[PDB]
Amino acid sequence: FLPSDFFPSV
Amino acid sequence: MIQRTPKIQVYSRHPAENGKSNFLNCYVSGFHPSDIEVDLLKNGERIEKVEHSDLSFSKDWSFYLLYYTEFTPTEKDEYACRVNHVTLSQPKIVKWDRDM
Amino acid sequence: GSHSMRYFFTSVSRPGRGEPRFIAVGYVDDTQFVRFDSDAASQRMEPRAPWIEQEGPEYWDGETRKVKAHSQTHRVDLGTLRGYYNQSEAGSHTVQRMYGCDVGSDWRFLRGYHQYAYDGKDYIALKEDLRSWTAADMAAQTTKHKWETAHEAEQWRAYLEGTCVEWLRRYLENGKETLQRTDAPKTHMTHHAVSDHEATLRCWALSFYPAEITLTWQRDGEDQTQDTELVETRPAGDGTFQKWAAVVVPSGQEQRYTCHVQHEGLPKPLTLRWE
Repeated sequence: FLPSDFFPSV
Repeated sequence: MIQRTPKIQVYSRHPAENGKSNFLNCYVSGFHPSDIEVDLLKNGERIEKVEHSDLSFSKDWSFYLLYYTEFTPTEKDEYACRVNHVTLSQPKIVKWDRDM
Repeated sequence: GSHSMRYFFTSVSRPGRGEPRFIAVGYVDDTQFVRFDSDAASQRMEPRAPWIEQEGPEYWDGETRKVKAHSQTHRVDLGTLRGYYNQSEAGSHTVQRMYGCDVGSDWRFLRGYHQYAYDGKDYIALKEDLRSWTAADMAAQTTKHKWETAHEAEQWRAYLEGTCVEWLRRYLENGKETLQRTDAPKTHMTHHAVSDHEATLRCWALSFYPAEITLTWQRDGEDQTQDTELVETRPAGDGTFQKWAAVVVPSGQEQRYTCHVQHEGLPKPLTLRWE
């Protein structure tokens, strides 16, 4: 199960 | 950028026995960047129905792929993997050795 | 035994035309269970193991939505990174990300990890404690200040300690027949008369799972590395693994050499000896 779309960009 | 040259193993899925069908594997690993050309050869010529695993990578970020196809080993047919990559001046060809 | 769930993302810019290639693969232990490939026709997260096909349409819809949103964040990253490093738009570049969670043999959380690379080198990674970041260079430093000031680690920890472990457990249950099964190496030894005076012994381990294994030669009950060759563990193509180790030996002295095989599927190590 993937993480939701919470990653910030670099 | 980093450039790492592919390691190559060519082997069958199962013990090779003349007349018995089998799978011919070419396992390329240790490479970067990911763009790579891999053919399987029978007697010097491109086999055309060749598939591969999905791109993945190890802890050191270097990539690996498995290319495979169905084949029937034979006493005198020669099989080989042919690999090209930026790290390579020329296509590398490594002959299948059934002992390995 | 111990378990893990991991995802590997690769994103490769294509300066000639069009948008980055993005490939995700998901694994439980050494079992790939999903993939996405932005060049494939489905434009969906697809199954790669039978037990995940038991998830219904809702699962596939949601995993597809998330993986496509992830591909976009990597697309942005490639543009930003090109600028951090002052690179031209002419070259192809690569982002990689791998993250996941481990659980012990009792299925309790052991550790989580998130790592990020640009062009094949460490860039930024989460620390063991899942609370702060490690930057490799001054570009990654810029990223790390950003992510700390915005407490980005809390969400990563929430996922890796939380949802990752719970779903890992769910897959371990659903895919019991295979994921909680160990396949011991099938072993044998071959013998290749190299030359008149020296022979090569090859100790084979086949069709084993998981991939972790140790192959070791002894001569007269002592470890031997000299004149030894050990190939890198390799996929059989059916979800199991292969490996061998060889030694070159004086002809007629075969009997003093033993091959020792350790693997999780083996109650005791195996010992092979040419006779």
